Formats: sequence, C-alpha cells, structure tokens
Amino acid sequence: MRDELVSRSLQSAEHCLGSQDFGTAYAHYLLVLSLAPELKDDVKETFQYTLFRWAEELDALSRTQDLLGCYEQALELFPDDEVICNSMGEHLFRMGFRDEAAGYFHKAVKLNPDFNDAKENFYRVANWLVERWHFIMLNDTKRNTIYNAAIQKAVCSGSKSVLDIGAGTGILSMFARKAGAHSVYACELSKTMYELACDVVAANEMEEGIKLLHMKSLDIKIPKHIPERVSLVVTETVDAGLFGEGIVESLIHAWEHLLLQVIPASAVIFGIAVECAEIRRHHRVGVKDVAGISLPTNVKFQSPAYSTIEPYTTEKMSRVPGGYLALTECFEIMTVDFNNLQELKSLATKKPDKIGVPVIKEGVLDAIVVWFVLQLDDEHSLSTSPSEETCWEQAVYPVHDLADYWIKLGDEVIMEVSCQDCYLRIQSISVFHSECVLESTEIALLNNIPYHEGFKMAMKKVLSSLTPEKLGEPLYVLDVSEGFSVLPVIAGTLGQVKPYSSVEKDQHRATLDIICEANHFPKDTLEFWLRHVEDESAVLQRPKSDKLWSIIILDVIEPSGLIQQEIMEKAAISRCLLQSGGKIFPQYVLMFGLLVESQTLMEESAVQGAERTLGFNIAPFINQFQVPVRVFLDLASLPCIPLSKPVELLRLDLMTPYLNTSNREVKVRICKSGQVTAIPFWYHMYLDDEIRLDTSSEASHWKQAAVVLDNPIQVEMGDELVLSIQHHKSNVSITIKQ
Ligand SMILES: Nc1ncnc2c1ncn2[C@@H]1O[C@H](CSCC[C@H](N)C(=O)O)[C@@H](O)[C@H]1O
Repeated sequence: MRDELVSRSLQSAEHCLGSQDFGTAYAHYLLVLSLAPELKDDVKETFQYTLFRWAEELDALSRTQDLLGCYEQALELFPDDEVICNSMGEHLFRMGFRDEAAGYFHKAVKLNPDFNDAKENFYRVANWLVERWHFIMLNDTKRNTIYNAAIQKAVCSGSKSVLDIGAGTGILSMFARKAGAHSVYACELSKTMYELACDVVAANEMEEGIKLLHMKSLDIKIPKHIPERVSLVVTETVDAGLFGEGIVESLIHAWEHLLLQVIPASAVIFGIAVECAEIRRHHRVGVKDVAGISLPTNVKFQSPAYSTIEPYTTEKMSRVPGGYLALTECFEIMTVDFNNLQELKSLATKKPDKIGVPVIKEGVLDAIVVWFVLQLDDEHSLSTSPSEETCWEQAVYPVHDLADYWIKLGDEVIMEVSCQDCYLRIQSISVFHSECVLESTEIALLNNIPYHEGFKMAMKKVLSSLTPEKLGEPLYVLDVSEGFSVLPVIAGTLGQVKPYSSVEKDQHRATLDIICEANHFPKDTLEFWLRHVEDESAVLQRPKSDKLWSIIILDVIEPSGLIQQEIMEKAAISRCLLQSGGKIFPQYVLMFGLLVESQTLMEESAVQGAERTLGFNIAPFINQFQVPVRVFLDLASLPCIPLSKPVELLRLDLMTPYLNTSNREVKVRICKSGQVTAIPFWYHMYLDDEIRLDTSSEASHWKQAAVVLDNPIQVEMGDELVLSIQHHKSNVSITIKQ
C-alpha cells in the first residue's frame, strides 16, 4: 500500500482548491511529491500556485515565521530548478521580503548564470539592499586616510574601548583595531551590511577584538550587548545635510548611555547662494504657457520642499550641467559640537534663527548650496565644498514663491535656519530689495517645451488625418503617462477631442480641471481615467464604447534612463485598440549609445581594490552587490573621455510588432586610443516620421543611462569592436567583444 495509497491526498487537495483552502492542498501536495518524484513535473505548476496562495494566506496572518520555511520546503522538493527559484524569489520580493529573496535570486543565478530574469531581478534586490554612495565612500582615499589618522590619534591618547555607530563594512572598526584598540564594538542596522561586515572582519583576520551587532545604536544595552561604557565613539552617519542620517539622536543616546567623559568631534556648516538653470528647471515652473495651455497664476507648483522626507535635494555642484554662479560668499550657518550633550539636547528645543548675506554678483537667486567642514579633531578635518573633489555631495535648498528672483549688488538674502526635527531646515528665504507638489521630473517636464510642441503637432496631424473630410462622432485620445501630464489638455484644444488622463493623484486631477477652466474648457471634456481599485497602472481598455482610440500616449522611457518595462507587451495590447488610422505615441524609438572612458563611473559602481581602502580587503565582498548599469545620469556633465562615435544600438517599433529584434550586433569604430570603461546611452523618440524628441537634449526632463564594465578594456585608435545587444522583453543587455 505504498504505491497505490498516495494520491488520495491529491484528490482531497482538489476538493480543497474548490473550497479556497490552500494549506490542506499544500500539505497534500507535499505528501504526494515527497513520496513520488515521478510526479514532480506533472503537478509542478499546480503546486506552484498552491504554495503561492498559501504563502499569501500566511503573510496575511503575519506568519512569515513559517512562510520562509514553507518556501524552503518548496526548494527542497525541487533541487536544481532556476525557474522555481526565480519565480518564488519574485513572489518573496513582492511580499516585501527582499532580505530573504536575495538569497533565492543568488541561488537561481548559481544554478544557471545565463538566466536572464534571475540576474535582472538580483540586480533590483542588490540595488535596494546595498546603497550606491557606499561605493563612493570606500573609494575616497582622502576620507579613509584622514579617518584612520584621527582614530589612531584618539587611540594613542588613551582610548582603548571604541564603539562604531553605522559601521557598514566595519572599515572604521578595522582602523581602530589595527591602530591598537583593545576593545572594538560595531553596530549596523542593515541585515546585509552586518552580513558582509562579518565576512570582511573575518577575512582581514580581526574577529578577535571586534564584536559585531545587528541593531541600531538606539537599541544597545549595557551590559547585555557591550559590557561597559566605551572611551571612544566613531561614526560616519552623515549626509549632504549632515543631520540627514540622524547623528544627533544617536549621539545623544551614546552620551547618555555608552560613553566616558567622539569622532567626528565637531562640525561647521557653510552655505552660499547659487544661480543654476538646471536646479531652476528641476524645482521651479518657469513657463506659464504650455503650447497654448495657459497656467493660472492662482495655481502655483512646487517641488518636494517639505514643511518626513528631506526638505532639500542632493547635488554634485562640482559637476552640475552647465555650471553654477556663486552670487554670495561662503558664510557660516551653524556649528555643532558632538562633545556637547547640552547643545545636542538644546538643538531639539531650539527656535529658528535668522541670517542675512550680502550679494557679490548680480544674478538670479536659484538655490542655496550647503556644505560643511567635519572637524575630527584639532588637526584633521574633512570638507565637502564643491572646490574639493571628495565623495560627499552638497545640499540644495530650492527657492519657491517670490515676486522676482533677480538680485543685484546691494541686496541681501535673509533666511531662517532651524534643526527642530534633527533635519537642517532653511526657511523664510526672501530678498529685501534695497531702497501642487510635482516631482523634479514633473517640474522639468513642464519646463520642457519642445516635448509639448512636438506632441501637439503630431497629435494635430493625426487628428486632422482621421477626420472624415480628409479621410475620404468625436475622437478619443488616451494618455497613460505615469504622472502629471498636460497632454490631454493640449489635445482637447484640437477640435472634437475626448481626452483621457491616467493621472492618479486627486490633487493633480483637480489642478488639471482648474487649468482646463482657465483655458475656457467645457468641464465635461477632460475625463480622468484613474479606473481601478488596486492595479499597478491604468490597464488598457477602450472607452465606454468600442469606438477604437485615435491617439494613445504610452510611457516608454523611465525617468531613470532605462526603457520602461513591459513596453512591447503593452504596445501589442494597444495596437488592437486603434481604429483604421489610429496611432500610438511614440511611433518608434531609437536607442543610441557610445563607448567612453570614465574613472568616475567605475568608482561609482564598484570599489577599486585595497588601493582606496588602504590595504584592507573589502572589494571582493562588496563588489558582489555592484550593478551593471548606472541610472539617473547627466551626460551633459559626465566626467569622461569619449572613445567612439554615437551609433544606433536598438530600434523599437510600437506600430509594427515584427521589427524590434532580439540579439542584434553592432560594429563600433574606436576613434581614440584608451580604456573603455562604460557605455552611456539615450534615446530618440519618433512620434511622427518627421518629429523627433531627443532624451539627451538639455531641455529634456529624462535622464541618460550607462552600462558600466567590470574590467576596463584596452583599445587603440583605428580598432573596431563588436557589441551584442539583447532586448529581453523588459530589459536591455549590452555586452562587448573585441
Ligand atoms: N544609529 C545607527 N546604528 C546602526 N547603524 C546606523 C545608525 N544610523 C545610521 N546607520 C546606518 O549606517 C550606515 C552608514 S555606513 C557609514 C560608514 C561606513 N560604512 C564606514 O564604516 O566607513 C547607513 O546605511 C545607515 O543606515
């Protein structure tokens, strides 16, 4: 009764499926599969479904506890099966368990290193886990050298017990240990960071006096974790705005619990007022008419200038597209002594304070650029000014709501400063002349005029071509652009047009209707197509009738610089909903790129060996999380050396299916001798065969991307290389051959 008496579990699991019961079905399928390897492929997909829905049931009951073990059993049943590994990793990633799905993606890649989707998902998980700026920090030789010198000077002064807050890779704890610290303790909130910090400390042979903890500093207890109050506290929990990573609260906790009567010792914040057209394009709507659509003055847009995410942006002002003008002189904003618990407490209960700065160059007030000097001690200090090429960035406070932004010689800039929520907040920015929440990409979209001009022209062309008078009931226009878009309002002016906007914000819909009224629109015209209860994007149907669409504005390019996923599938869906003459915008897309030499991209993607880290071996452990593509790039101010001519890497036709090829190859003319390190790329969107939008143009809101290489390639002027390009459904892969 071992062979026959089995699949009664299967016949009961069918009944359980009929009753929406997945636990009994999962257990029955476990019984059937673990007793019959012959059925592993017969009920593969049904078991997959059963386990997915049972895991959803378990997550609804807050039973991750056993959900992870259930997924582990599912793996145990199927050994080398990269398909199940990948699919289950995506299901774990979807439920919010990235720290756990990372291992499943790693195993899926280990079973087949050529699995496309496995690697393309592992890169997502690694980008979410390890943060990019870490790579820029470990490669800062100046930062590492100065921190090592300061920690050594502190240890030689009598500090034998050192605690590292925000240890990350544990390189600061290793600096302390190598300097001769007796007791070294480190803490890091991230699971993955603790994970590879263990590896780094072990391989560098320092697990003796370095005790690692997986917790925030605010969770440390004495003597439960560390046995005593330490004599030294090191940390690098600082950002562009210093307080952005919460050093104040952590150091208040450290002085109140874990310290004897701190590196860094102090900080002096400096600021300046800058003119910059790019910052203005990203954080201020300059134009008041958008291709014939008048924006009313009572509807004022703003960027995330908050009043709880950062109320400022971060920019590398040392390489801003175009440049920047210093309208004033570098002036002090505040000073923080990290060896002052009184001041650290008073900053929370501190009221704002005003500062006035004179103008030295007449221009346009566009932003407030803020950096700081981190005083490790009386000797060592690290600056983050744009004149210094370090790893850090500069904080940028935008300037909203002023009658005139022109400042002259003799005027001042008056501003309040406050650190009331441990976040550097500069407010009340005004100029005494001497006697909607749109994102940065949305602001730059409104500021981008050629986009709207070309869209209006192509829309008018197609609409007039579809009207019966020239073809020999109003026309329907669909806009599925992700975010704010005035394209439906533009289309509404071109005759009997029914525009549909997929914008999902209530605020944005109200604003679009107010703008329509400002343009004397019948309010019934602009209909908002936010249709769903829980759908990712506005899934594509026809209107209330099957009267097929005339114009469908798809979203093809992600503002990160990559091609937006499910593009060809959504285009194939949309092609069936067009009438005999309809159009999908864009009509096609040409992906262009070139080969360059950039040390900047190399050091942005991965760590450059023990050179930068001063002997300590950290690159092999952290470069496991390096990704092949840099996103959100401005090729306008990219520090590199071009090595070839820009060529077409890909074509993507959205009206024609059978065109968009797969494994294409391109021959590239190497027109300069050097070292290929990366492949930047951008796009040209052809709406009409005449009209073209250049995503690399300095008026575009989009960003460019770049495939960064692991090992730089040596080439000479006159050589010709080959590039293999794959458009795998929702991803683009660019590999090289000599
Ligand atoms: N109070 C705290 N306790 C533990 N980790 C913290 C923390 N505050 C911030 N962090 C984390 O520490 C990380 C900083 S890494 C900064 C230092 C760098 N890893 C080095 O040793 O050279 C951030 O990812 C942040 O999330």
